[PDB]
Amino acid sequence: SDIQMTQSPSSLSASVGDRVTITCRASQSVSSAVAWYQQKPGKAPKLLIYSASSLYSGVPSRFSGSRSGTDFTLTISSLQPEDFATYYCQQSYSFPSTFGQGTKVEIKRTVAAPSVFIFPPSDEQLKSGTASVVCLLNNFYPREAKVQWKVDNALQSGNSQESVTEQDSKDSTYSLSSTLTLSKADYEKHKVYACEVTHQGLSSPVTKSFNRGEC
Amino acid sequence: SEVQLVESGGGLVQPGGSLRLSCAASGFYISYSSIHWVRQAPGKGLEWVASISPYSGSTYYADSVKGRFTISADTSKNTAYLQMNSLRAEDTAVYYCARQGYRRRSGRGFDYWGQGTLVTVSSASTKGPSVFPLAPSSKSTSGGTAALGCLVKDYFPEPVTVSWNSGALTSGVHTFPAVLQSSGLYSLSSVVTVPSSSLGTQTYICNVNHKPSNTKVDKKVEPKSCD
RNA sequence: GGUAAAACAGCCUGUGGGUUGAUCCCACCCACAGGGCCCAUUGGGCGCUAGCACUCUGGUAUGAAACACGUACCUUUGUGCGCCUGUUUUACC
Repeated sequence: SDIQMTQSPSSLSASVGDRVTITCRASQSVSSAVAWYQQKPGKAPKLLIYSASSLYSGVPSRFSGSRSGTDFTLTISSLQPEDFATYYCQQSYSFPSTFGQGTKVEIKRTVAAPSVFIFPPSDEQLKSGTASVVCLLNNFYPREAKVQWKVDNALQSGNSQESVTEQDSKDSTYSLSSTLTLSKADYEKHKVYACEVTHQGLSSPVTKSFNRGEC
Repeated sequence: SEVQLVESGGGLVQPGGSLRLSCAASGFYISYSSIHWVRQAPGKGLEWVASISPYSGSTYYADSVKGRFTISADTSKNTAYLQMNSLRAEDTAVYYCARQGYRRRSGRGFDYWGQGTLVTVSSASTKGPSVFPLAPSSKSTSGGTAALGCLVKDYFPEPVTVSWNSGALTSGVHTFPAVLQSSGLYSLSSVVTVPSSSLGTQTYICNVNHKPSNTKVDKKVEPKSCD
């Protein structure tokens, strides 16, 4: 039976200088054969801690690991800006090896409302038979945000996709794009295209809209 | 650093197809080490795949790849391999080679990792993107700030790169993670916020490069002529 | 009374009954009833700070080494040897 490594929390928001503790709980004995890694977006993981509590050569002393039975902790005594990253535990007591699901440590900051922009499909795209309508939520915090598409005041569902940037290195905000996809024939059936945005920094939802074909 | 691992052999493969990945070591000899493969699906966590032990050649596999993948190592070529058969969409991932370090120095920790190589398992065919403008408007402003961009639609496989004004424009640029569409093709947007007063005099060009299809597109993004 | 040798019983604790001696009376047996500790558990084992050898089960440390190989160990299973107590014998004093 494969050894499970249950890692918690899945995400942490902390201010620079805060202490954070990340926990990984094994489902069977793994002795002390537990390693911790740091990974930044687009980069390979880096070893931090081996054998549950030993600091890997060259790793700063603010990182530490501890074992209590089958529960393992990684502690960062005082976060520095370069420490915001994803962290993974790993058991290598027996095969098959198991990584924990990861903890993403992100920077806490004050609330910032998104700036919202809506883009009609280009005339060029329309000639080919598809309409992509794009809604941009720029530089907001925290990450949690709700985008709703309305077409002549009818709520859309299932025909949009969104994605979110990684937290900005300068201002610690997020940005989000949502794309609504329609056929050209369906697009031409309606006039008002609206993106309605709910966010903690907005006392009431903001709607940006355009009339199909207006300047 | 002198110690390096370099994965190669990734790319597109059809469901049910085969690929062999290579892991070339430099600055150390793999014959004194265990070598491991670890993979990461887009936006997901690390998943251990397979390993091979020194001096015995013993091999170990994750249940998720048992019977389909074979790990091996060539002492003379100082290279490890992952033969992958019967691939499925869910095997799409960046595949890393990793050195398990020396027992006395770092226990069983994996002390060196390659940069990884992307494997995409899909029935879709390679295709360069269509690039459409996201035009600014004066009626669409956040104060004196306007937004514009490029929609990079219907390309396959990952990745694409976007720059603005050939890398001269970096401030305020957000290039979003791609989404996989139901068609099996990817799409992403890249935007930038600029002063509204600049829109008449300042030119904006997004430079889109899709290496898998040898496609490069430069798209000028302008206010609509009526604006 | 003692000495020596080959045996037999002993995880721990009851409750009956038998054995075989007149009664008695322990030892053995039998049944029953429980209560622990361990193991590799449709079940099996446990007299032992008196332990040893080999063998297995599962482990540790180490050699650039999780397995395999070498080295030094621990543990468990089984077997043999040793040991303690109790009882019965045989040789001898």
